[PDB]
Amino acid sequence: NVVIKVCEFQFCNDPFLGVYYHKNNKSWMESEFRVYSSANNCTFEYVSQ
Amino acid sequence: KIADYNYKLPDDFTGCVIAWNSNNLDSKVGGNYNYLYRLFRKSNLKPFE
Amino acid sequence: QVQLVESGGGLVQAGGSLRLSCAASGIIFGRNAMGWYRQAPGKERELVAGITRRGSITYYADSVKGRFTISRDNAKNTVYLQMNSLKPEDTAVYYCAADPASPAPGDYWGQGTQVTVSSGAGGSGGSSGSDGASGSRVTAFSNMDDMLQKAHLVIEGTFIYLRDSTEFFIRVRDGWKKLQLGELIPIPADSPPPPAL
Amino acid sequence: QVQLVESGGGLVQAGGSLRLSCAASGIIFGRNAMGWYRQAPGKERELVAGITRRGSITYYADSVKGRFTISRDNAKNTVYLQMNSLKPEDTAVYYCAADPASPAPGDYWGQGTQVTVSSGAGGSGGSSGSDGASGSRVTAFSNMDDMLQKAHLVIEGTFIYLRDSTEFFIRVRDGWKKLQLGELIPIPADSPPPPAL
Amino acid sequence: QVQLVESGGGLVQAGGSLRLSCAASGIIFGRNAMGWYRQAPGKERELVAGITRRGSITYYADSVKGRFTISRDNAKNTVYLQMNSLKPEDTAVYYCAADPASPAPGDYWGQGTQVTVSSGAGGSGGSSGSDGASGSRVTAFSNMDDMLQKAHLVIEGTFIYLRDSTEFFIRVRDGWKKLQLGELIPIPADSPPPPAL
Repeated sequence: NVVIKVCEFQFCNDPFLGVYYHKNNKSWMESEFRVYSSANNCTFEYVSQ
Repeated sequence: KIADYNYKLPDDFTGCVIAWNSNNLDSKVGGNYNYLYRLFRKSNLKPFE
Repeated sequence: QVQLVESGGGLVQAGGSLRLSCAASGIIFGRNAMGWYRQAPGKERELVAGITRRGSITYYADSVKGRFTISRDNAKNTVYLQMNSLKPEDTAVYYCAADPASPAPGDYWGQGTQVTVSSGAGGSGGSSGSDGASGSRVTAFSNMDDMLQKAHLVIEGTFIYLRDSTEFFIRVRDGWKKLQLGELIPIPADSPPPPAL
Repeated sequence: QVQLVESGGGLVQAGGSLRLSCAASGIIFGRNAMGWYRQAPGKERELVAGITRRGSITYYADSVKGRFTISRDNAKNTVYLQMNSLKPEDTAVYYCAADPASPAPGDYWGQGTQVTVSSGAGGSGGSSGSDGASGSRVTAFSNMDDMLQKAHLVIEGTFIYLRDSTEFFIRVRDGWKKLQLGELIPIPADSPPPPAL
Repeated sequence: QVQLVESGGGLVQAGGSLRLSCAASGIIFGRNAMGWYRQAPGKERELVAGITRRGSITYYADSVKGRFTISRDNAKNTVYLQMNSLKPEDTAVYYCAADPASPAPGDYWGQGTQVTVSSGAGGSGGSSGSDGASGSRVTAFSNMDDMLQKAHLVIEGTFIYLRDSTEFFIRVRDGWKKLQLGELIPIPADSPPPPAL
């Protein structure tokens, strides 16, 4: 299911989860926000999951 | 300063704007900093960035 | 019209009577008759009873949800709303507004008062505590916390009430000052009838 | 236009001279002419006299039978208004003004002052309409009686302007906050000092 | 927009830094941050420098350089404006405001501040950038010395606040009230409890 969320996210040439769902995930309705520079404040108007 | 940007009240709007005269409730508008959009741009300006 | 001030209410049992007090702008308060409007689906924005300007002809909507009295005295009038023979269905948040008026939630012509025709609950704890109505003066906030915690976008010189403290204060350089009181006169709708001057 | 302070006038016999007293408003003070208006409760405001600045050139209307004289000081500005050769027919309520003006009770110049010529009594005759006996006792307060009695007939929270003291009083949530007393500093029409401020 | 609140400025030396503080309306406060506009009789009004929210990255024109830094602390929700590596060419009247828009020459934003670098050509209270707007109800004057102007015209019944000295007056009939305000209550730090009513 489609998660549309706005906060300070990251993606790079070495993702931390970006490994093909053979043996990983196959569902995760949570965003990747384990790695962030911090001291931000996630706030939203509307999100959906 | 706001008529000229983003949302005005277009004819194709799905909603009502209700305003009335009350002197109740002040401040707490300047708490936004996770909502900012461009003035000068070279990369265009998409509504409500 | 917006800007109703409600009082009275509280925890009452069925039957008996309950009188509500109010204050409002002259477009409402000064009317010889004001009625009942309330919010809470099942009896929603219904005016079901009232009484004449003079005489004692009491009327009601064929729903028979009581026969209430509009207390008025054609001798410097203000209106008090007297409800008689309260039924369980008369539990709601009430506005004290003129008869054709329709105060309702979505914009809130004041915050109303709670009438509970049973024990417990009440207007945020027994109907004795906080919760103001609206401003009057050029700007006002509600509670001490309303101001104190996020009134820093307030520009010097702004004249502001706290009508949940009755505080009269002015934004001055990096803080506030109080006016407080120089003289105290009792609350409106005290005894409008004998000063018939 | 609103506010002009008049005094002087009184009972004279035909002939002589009569002067008015006035703390002359910019409405009329700064005009090329400041002379007279007059009215009677039988007839609406009429032009009486005006003047051309500098010189001996005055004009007066047939609204009066007098030969009234206006003089001005063109440095440390003040206007000398003196009536001359008053006839019985000149009995009227006087105001200071030029020929043109925008009078109205909404553009009140207060009460003015009554001039009577060979009446041998005070009063305001030559009537067709009313001006009653003025009085006091009004929703937009004009007395202390009002401050106490009618304070109860208004909404909680408003600034009340007392037009007979030009003071603001404040009705607040669950009481009153009277403003403190102070200094009585008299009003000139004008005085040289402003460019040094 | 207008009636901006500023602190800091005066005489500094070339090099170093100068940190200014400002608070303002949501219109200014909520935008990128607050940067600088400056003008001097020998310098055209220009937008100096700005920021796209806190980071290492800030921007400035090549008409006026300087690796100026703009930041917001959380201890007090204000905006700190820091100018680094100042030169005598930086002596100007400054206004601390957000980069979009610009003060009109037919308007005046807040009081401003004067900054002079290695001279002393500014930082003179009573002049431009130390003479401007702040809040009021009906009118305001900068001082008693200024307020006097109402004693040099027939004019009364004015709700007066001395926006630049935080003092409370009423201009009443032949006088001014000189009204008491109580103690200064300092502005606290931001914390979110208000939607708790």
